[PDB]
Amino acid sequence: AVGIGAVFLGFLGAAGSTMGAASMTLTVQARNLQHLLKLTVWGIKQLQARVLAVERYLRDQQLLGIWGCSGKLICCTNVPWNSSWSNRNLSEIWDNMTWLQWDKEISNYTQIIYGLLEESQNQQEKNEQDLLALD
Amino acid sequence: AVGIGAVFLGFLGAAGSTMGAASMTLTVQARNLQHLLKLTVWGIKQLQARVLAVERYLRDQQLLGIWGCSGKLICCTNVPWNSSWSNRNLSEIWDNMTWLQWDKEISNYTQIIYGLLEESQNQQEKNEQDLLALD
Amino acid sequence: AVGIGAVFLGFLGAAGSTMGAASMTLTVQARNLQHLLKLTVWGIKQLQARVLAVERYLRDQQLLGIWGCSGKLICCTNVPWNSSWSNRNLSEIWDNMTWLQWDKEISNYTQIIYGLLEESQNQQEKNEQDLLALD
Amino acid sequence: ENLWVTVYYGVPVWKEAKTTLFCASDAKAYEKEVHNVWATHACVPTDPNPQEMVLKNVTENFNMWKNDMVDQMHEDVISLWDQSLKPCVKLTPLCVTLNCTNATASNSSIIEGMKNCSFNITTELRDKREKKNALFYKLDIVQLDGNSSQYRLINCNTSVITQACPKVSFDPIPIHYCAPAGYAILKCNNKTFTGTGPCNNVSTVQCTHGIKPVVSTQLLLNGSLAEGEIIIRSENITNNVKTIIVHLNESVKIECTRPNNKTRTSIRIGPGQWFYATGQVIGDIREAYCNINESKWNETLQRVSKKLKEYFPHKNITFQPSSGGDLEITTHSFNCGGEFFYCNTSSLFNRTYMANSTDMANSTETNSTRTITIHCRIKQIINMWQEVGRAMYAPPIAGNITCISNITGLLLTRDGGKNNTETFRPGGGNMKDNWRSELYKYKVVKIEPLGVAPTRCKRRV
Ligand SMILES: *[C@@H]1O[C@H](CO)[C@@H](O[C@@H]2O[C@H](CO)[C@@H](O[C@@H]3O[C@H](CO[C@H]4O[C@H](CO)[C@@H](O)[C@H](O)[C@@H]4O)[C@@H](O)[C@H](O[C@H]4O[C@H](CO)[C@@H](O)[C@H](O)[C@@H]4O)[C@@H]3O)[C@H](O)[C@H]2NC(C)=O)[C@H](O)[C@H]1NC(C)=O
Ligand SMILES: *[C@@H]1O[C@H](CO)[C@@H](O[C@@H]2O[C@H](CO)[C@@H](O[C@@H]3O[C@H](CO[C@H]4O[C@H](CO)[C@@H](O)[C@H](O)[C@@H]4O)[C@@H](O)[C@H](O[C@H]4O[C@H](CO)[C@@H](O)[C@H](O)[C@@H]4O)[C@@H]3O)[C@H](O)[C@H]2NC(C)=O)[C@H](O)[C@H]1NC(C)=O
Ligand SMILES: *[C@@H]1O[C@H](CO)[C@@H](O[C@@H]2O[C@H](CO)[C@@H](O[C@@H]3O[C@H](CO)[C@@H](O[C@@H]4O[C@H](CO)[C@@H](O)[C@H](O)[C@H]4NC(C)=O)[C@H](O)[C@@H]3O)[C@H](O)[C@H]2NC(C)=O)[C@H](O)[C@H]1NC(C)=O
Ligand SMILES: *[C@@H]1O[C@H](CO)[C@@H](O[C@@H]2O[C@H](CO)[C@@H](O[C@@H]3O[C@H](CO)[C@@H](O)[C@H](O)[C@@H]3O)[C@H](O)[C@H]2NC(C)=O)[C@H](O)[C@H]1NC(C)=O
Ligand SMILES: *[C@@H]1O[C@H](CO)[C@@H](O[C@@H]2O[C@H](CO)[C@@H](O[C@@H]3O[C@H](CO)[C@@H](O)[C@H](O)[C@@H]3O)[C@H](O)[C@H]2NC(C)=O)[C@H](O)[C@H]1NC(C)=O
Ligand SMILES: *[C@@H]1O[C@H](CO)[C@@H](O[C@@H]2O[C@H](CO)[C@@H](O[C@@H]3O[C@H](CO)[C@@H](O)[C@H](O)[C@@H]3O)[C@H](O)[C@H]2NC(C)=O)[C@H](O)[C@H]1NC(C)=O
Ligand SMILES: *[C@@H]1O[C@H](CO)[C@@H](O[C@@H]2O[C@H](CO)[C@@H](O[C@@H]3O[C@H](CO)[C@@H](O)[C@H](O)[C@@H]3O)[C@H](O)[C@H]2NC(C)=O)[C@H](O)[C@H]1NC(C)=O
Ligand SMILES: *[C@@H]1O[C@H](CO)[C@@H](O[C@@H]2O[C@H](CO)[C@@H](O)[C@H](O)[C@H]2NC(C)=O)[C@H](O)[C@H]1NC(C)=O
Ligand SMILES: *[C@@H]1O[C@H](CO)[C@@H](O)[C@H](O)[C@H]1NC(C)=O
Ligand SMILES: *[C@@H]1O[C@H](CO)[C@@H](O)[C@H](O)[C@H]1NC(C)=O
Ligand SMILES: *[C@@H]1O[C@H](CO)[C@@H](O)[C@H](O)[C@H]1NC(C)=O
Repeated sequence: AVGIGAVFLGFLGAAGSTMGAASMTLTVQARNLQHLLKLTVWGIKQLQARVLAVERYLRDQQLLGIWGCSGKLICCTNVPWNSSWSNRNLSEIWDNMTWLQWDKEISNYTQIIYGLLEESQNQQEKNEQDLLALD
Repeated sequence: AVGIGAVFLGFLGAAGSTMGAASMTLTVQARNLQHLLKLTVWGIKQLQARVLAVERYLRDQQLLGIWGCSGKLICCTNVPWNSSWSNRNLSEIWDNMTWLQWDKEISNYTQIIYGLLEESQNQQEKNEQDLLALD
Repeated sequence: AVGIGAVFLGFLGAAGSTMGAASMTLTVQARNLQHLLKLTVWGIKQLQARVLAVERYLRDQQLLGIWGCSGKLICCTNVPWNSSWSNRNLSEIWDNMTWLQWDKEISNYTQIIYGLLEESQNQQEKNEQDLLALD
Repeated sequence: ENLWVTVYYGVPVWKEAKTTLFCASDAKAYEKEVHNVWATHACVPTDPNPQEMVLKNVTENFNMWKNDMVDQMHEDVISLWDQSLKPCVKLTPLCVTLNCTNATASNSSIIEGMKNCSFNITTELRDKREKKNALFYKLDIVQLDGNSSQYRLINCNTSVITQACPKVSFDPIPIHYCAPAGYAILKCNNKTFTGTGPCNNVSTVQCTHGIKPVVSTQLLLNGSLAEGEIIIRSENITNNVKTIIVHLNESVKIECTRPNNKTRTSIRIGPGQWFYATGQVIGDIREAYCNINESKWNETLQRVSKKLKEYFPHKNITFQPSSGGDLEITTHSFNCGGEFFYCNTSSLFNRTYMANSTDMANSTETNSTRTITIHCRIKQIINMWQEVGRAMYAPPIAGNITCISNITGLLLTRDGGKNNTETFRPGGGNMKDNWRSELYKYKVVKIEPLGVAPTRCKRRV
């Protein structure tokens, strides 16, 4: 394919530009895409790492499937977000922080948010399914 | 990194016995996610299997795409269960049989069911042109 | 047994002669599914090959993903084609062209077309979500 | 107006994380010339390629004391000594006596207690055992029996008795650590090279450039040169006495070796074991006789008092010679791969420093050229690794050797720092703190490729 631009998958290079700006950069960063002896020994470890990267990427991709999202990079859901933890309002998020502070604004509640994404995705099938299950 | 559930993917072990509890909790059953020169060979051979297991997993993803169930974990389509399939009945399957039993019942019809899915998916695509063929 | 252009790229290396029926057959083709010391070195490059195939295939599927289709080995859009890149009658394309002719009578409009696909996709999925946005 | 949830993938974010890492290493410093050797083992050849992308507008937190890599490579590496634990010779697992007054060799040596000696109370008390003999210096004459002592083999009294025989290698190869996939290594830079708190010109790599082992009690050496002046590092520099380190512009040399010759008389001892009974008196007249280009030392202290004026205002300031205890605490340390040695930082380093509107009194000397000479000790029976019950009688090497070094930094402590003439000594620190050197440049992170935010877009149903 190509020589490594410092980072492989995850492709990190818009680092700490504005979150609002990052959405363009991100969508673009998608849109483009001993003689022989101990040096052949070494020739496993980086490949094993290449496989582990794929293992992580696929393991973590499966989660998006549970959230009902397909790598369609802007998946949205009528779980509300409802302000009261960092409260900033829209521009006051996306024009200020890096994502490398949005984590320090919010981690933790994440472990409930995954559940909101699960049970809401199950609701967005159930709440049609039960109206078909009238007969 | 992580342990094993029969296989490093697919994660058999929560067998559930009754298909009822197993299906009604299927989400959590994955959402929980010479000195040493011969260490070359003792990396190579399981690496081969490890890679080819991901290739097996991709065969599965191909079928799921073929049925229009990409990234889904429970899925359905148009096709009816049209009467002649064993009559074991909803209220008389899950509560009194196991996944291994259900295969040992159902093994006859597999390719036929798969073909019925294939046909129905391919029809469901063009059926929308009954409304949308305005030009 | 499994389909083969490469070990799973291009699900038959041999083309079905004709951009009509061969396209339908491809979906069904996807549906049907010393000596030792330097030999432990020979066991590298085929590994690299299988890994590269996965790498390419996933980059490819990501481009389909941003275009708002996945799996779907044929997929439809809402992008127009304004009657001016060869205009060969559609049966005559299907019946008289291989893709290895559309490769020459058409092609290198590709970048523009990829643009149209992406831009339309994003703008469309925003339209519905914008029409839904009011509260 | 209202909001809803949305999720993104490829989001630029990471978090700091403990992990193992895997190592690149020199491609030829080991080869088929060294079968099964521990330096030949495990970690891979060298990578020429470490790229970067800039953190434009973007900065990150660091703390060299907190970082786990010190443990990561304090682990792995010491297993060389675990591989080196060869068995005791049949003659000496017990505390044998030895008999001599002058040497068994043709003379006792020109300097100190080198009075070589036979084993005598030796298992069977038999010629096959008592004919065998050892090189002497110092700890080897320790008292056993009464007056007119038959001297103690001291190595018996500790949990491991062993020798790392001369086939073993100790070459300080540059390792080049790289983090596993999805982890990444971040490199701090600015002229403000402090190594804790925020950092501005922070930078990205797949792997570090080469960094090398070192084995010093007081003066760090033979490695990573500084960026263009001198600097000091501490956990909490406000502290009374907790360990301080100093990093140097210009590698001042140490100009000496101890070339006192003893011949290659190794023996296939006892039941077919091996021992290194080096004898004869050709080249016996020789000593360490150590020297330094004084001005190239003097510059550091005379600058350092200004640096210390920023940390401890207006006071007269002082160094004194190194703290007491064993010779090791009393000294700077090395072995060439030939003899274990310990120079007198407990005589040297004795200077006061004026710090008013000063133009005087900050040095050893001023305006002479001249250089200096210094004197230093040897210890041939060693608690070979500190903080373990392991000890060795060292195997010697003939003639002069290709050895000398130059100094990258000081290991330091602020002993007595509650009164004017504000006081310091060379030495202190964990044995670990050798490996603080350069590692202040780095931290290790794990990538987290997805995240969640509010939006105006209400999803389809
Ligand atoms: C570590 O290693 C470095 C590099 O080997 C050593 O040298 C540094 O070298 C630079 C360049 O020569 C030194 O900077 C120079 O300092 C001179 C003295 O400055 C004092 O006196 C002047 C009047 O002469 C005062 O104005 C000033 O405030 C100071 O009190 C200056 O004479 C030099 O001026 C030149 O540069 C300027 C700036 O670009 C030009 O405009 C002028 O025309 C002129 O050409 C110059 O600034 C520097 O001092 C050295 N660094 C240090 C920290 O010493 C180090 O010496 C060595 N050791 C240490 C401890 O770092
Ligand atoms: C700091 O960095 C310096 C510079 O690299 C190191 O000193 C060099 O060390 C290497 C490796 O030993 C020397 O190169 C080779 O040494 C062999 C002799 O080994 C003895 O010396 C080492 C210590 O250096 C002992 O550990 C060991 O037990 C042995 O007693 C020679 O056989 C090699 O010979 C080849 O080169 C010579 C010319 O040098 C030719 O005449 C020969 O024909 C042959 O081609 C080789 O010399 C190197 O010489 C050392 N240089 C200096 C300036 O000392 C330090 O070890 C390192 N560490 C510290 C803490 O300072
Ligand atoms: C303390 O020990 C360290 C480590 O041994 C010493 O570090 C550095 O040592 C070198 C060589 O003694 C000094 O001299 C310069 O070295 C470079 C690199 O060799 C030379 O540049 C070019 O290098 C290539 C490849 O080697 C060569 O083909 C070229 O011919 C050569 N020259 C040119 C013009 O291209 C350069 O000419 C110098 O010879 C370094 O100065 C020194 N490092 C630093 C940062 O100073 C260190 O010298 C030593 N100090 C003391 C007092 O003992
Ligand atoms: C995310 O969750 C944690 C709690 O799980 C939030 O608080 C952090 O919790 C740790 C452990 O309790 C705190 O450390 C401890 O603090 C006490 C009191 O200062 C000290 O005595 C202990 O020795 C220990 O250091 C930590 O300080 C605390 N952090 C903060 C900033 O409050 C955390 O705040 C949550 N994240 C956010 C952004 O809300
Ligand atoms: C499809 O299901 C059948 C039954 O579960 C699987 O076994 C085969 O079944 C037939 C019909 O019973 C057997 O033929 C004959 O059946 C009569 C009545 O049972 C019996 O008296 C005869 O002796 C004879 O068995 C057939 O022999 C049997 N096959 C075997 C190897 O025992 C069949 O294998 C399933 N096929 C698939 C693809 O799932
Ligand atoms: C890509 O689309 C262009 C039209 O947009 C197709 O034609 C272009 O035609 C000119 C004139 O023939 C090419 O210039 C030169 O022509 C001579 C003679 O044919 C040839 O020897 C030169 O090597 C050069 O091709 C022009 O390059 C060509 N454009 C491109 C990008 O090839 C063209 O047929 C389409 N090509 C493909 C590969 O789809
Ligand atoms: C200890 O180190 C000092 C400082 O390096 C040595 O003294 C002086 O060193 C400088 C270079 O740093 C010498 O300068 C050179 O002199 C020649 C003419 O002799 C000239 O052509 C060059 O352009 C350069 O200026 C200087 O001569 C030297 N002075 C003296 C009196 O030695 C000192 O030699 C070192 N001593 C030892 C034993 O290491
Ligand atoms: C030279 O080395 C000796 C060790 O062989 C140093 O020994 C002691 O060191 C401490 C710390 O400096 C002093 O408090 C002791 O008084 C020293 N004891 C003796 C017997 O000297 C010694 O300090 C060094 N020589 C000099 C002159 O300082
Ligand atoms: C949203 O509502 C929950 C309760 O449903 C509340 O705990 C939380 O603080 C609110 N704010 C955010 C940003 O989640
Ligand atoms: C469904 O209909 C087919 C004919 O279309 C018939 O052969 C079959 O027995 C029916 N039942 C099932 C469950 O396939
Ligand atoms: C469509 O028209 C545009 C100009 O509007 C032209 O560039 C393009 O070549 C035409 N062809 C097709 C099939 O879109």
